[PDB]
Amino acid sequence: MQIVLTQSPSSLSASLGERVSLTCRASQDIGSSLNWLQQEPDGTIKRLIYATSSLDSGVPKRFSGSRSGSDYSLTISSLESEDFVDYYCLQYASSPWTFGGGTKLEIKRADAAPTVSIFPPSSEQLTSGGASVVCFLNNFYPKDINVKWKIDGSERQNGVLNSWTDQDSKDSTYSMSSTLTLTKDEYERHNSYTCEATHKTSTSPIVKSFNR
Amino acid sequence: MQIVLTQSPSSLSASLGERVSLTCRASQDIGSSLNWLQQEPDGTIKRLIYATSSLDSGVPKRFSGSRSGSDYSLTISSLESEDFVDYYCLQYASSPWTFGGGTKLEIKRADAAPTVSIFPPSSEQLTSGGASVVCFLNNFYPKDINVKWKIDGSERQNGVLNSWTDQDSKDSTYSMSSTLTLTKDEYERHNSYTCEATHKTSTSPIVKSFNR
Repeated sequence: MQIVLTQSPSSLSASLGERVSLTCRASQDIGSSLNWLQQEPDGTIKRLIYATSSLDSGVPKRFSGSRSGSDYSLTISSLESEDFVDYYCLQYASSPWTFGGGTKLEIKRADAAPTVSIFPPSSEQLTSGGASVVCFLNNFYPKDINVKWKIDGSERQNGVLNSWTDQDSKDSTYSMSSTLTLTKDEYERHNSYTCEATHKTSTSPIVKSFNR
Repeated sequence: MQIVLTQSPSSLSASLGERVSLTCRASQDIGSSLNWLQQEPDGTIKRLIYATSSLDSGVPKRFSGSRSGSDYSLTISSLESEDFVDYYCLQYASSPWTFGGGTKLEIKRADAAPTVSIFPPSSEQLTSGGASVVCFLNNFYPKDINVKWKIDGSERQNGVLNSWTDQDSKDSTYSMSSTLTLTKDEYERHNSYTCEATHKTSTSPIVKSFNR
């Protein structure tokens, strides 16, 4: 049986100067044999902490590692802007070596509803095969959101491409585009087009629509 | 001894059933103490190979690890669709443990020029926080692309967010949005807005504009 490391939380929202802890629970005893890794935006992975508690050379003092039973914690005493990256626990007590799911440090922000814009497809696009209806969802928080597409009241699930931004460095919000990619034929078959957005900040969905 | 692992190549394009090799050169002797990791797009990390040559339990036979002096190689004999992810070498011969820069496998395809679409901001958007001009660059390959913004012929450098999609599973292309955030005042000061793209597949830059 592979040792499973349950990493808490998956996403952690905090502010500059906050004290935060990442927890990593081992499914079987690994003793002191846990390392803490950091993955930078350039994709590079470093080891911060080894053997549960020990700081690697050059690692800032604000990083510290502890163990409470089968729960291993990385603690950052006072968060800095460089620290809002991905973190992984790694156990090397047993083969195979296994990693936690990871923890993304994210900047905590007041909840924001998305500004929703719906654009019908271009005349240039339309005369060639394709018809893409684009739905913009701008500057919402938190990241968790849902977009439905409706054609003449009826939900359409397929032919939909969703693209998210990372957290905005300026205002700490998320944006996303949903594209309902379609044929010229299909588009002119139906009349009414609606993307509806479901977010924490509204008990009922935000709807944007158009016809011909 | 603090050991540098030089990983080749940084990016690797190949097709289904192709044989590929990753190299990882150690700056100092690490003996057989090198592991090969796989990172899934969701950020999950597995160990495929340990102690240079050994396959971890359940790892497919098409993965193989070898060493030629201080050069350590991961070979995938016949690529499958699940295999087009990130790979890292990891040495544990010396403290601190160090990783290679990484290697992203992508699916090779014919070079594609982006289709450029420009969306002016909504009235709702324009009054409320950011007034966003959005420039879509669709179904281009390779992923590397550069997008400038011009306002009435003058280049705008700040208030621009550039966001990539992962490689499309259907057609192996990349898409990309460039968002020029602007003040309500700034926007209605000027009339002409232009995103201009530099890509391999165009000898000259790709231009989209609109006026008021």
